Amino acid sequence: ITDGAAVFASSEFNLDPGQLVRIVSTSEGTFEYVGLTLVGHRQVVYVD
Amino acid sequence: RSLKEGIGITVSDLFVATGNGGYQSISQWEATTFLYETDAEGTSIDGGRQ
Repeated sequence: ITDGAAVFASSEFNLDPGQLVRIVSTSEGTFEYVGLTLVGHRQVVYVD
Repeated sequence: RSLKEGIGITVSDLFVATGNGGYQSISQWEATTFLYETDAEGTSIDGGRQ
């Protein structure tokens, strides 16, 4: 994160049921509001 | 029975000729099988029938 902007950098990795995704801030930060939204891909499946 | 050994880079092949005629291609008329080599972290490298 820099100047209120950010850059993403990472590889891919599969996520499975039960797994827990975590995020932490290494250093203290102050602001009014920050919004972070990721993206995933899931296979469409019908159910009952 | 030309044969590969030790997964070397060179692939097994057969080229046969007489004094006059040129060498014939054998793999050109074979049920060759490739693989779907991928850099993806989730491997889907199938053995697609070439």
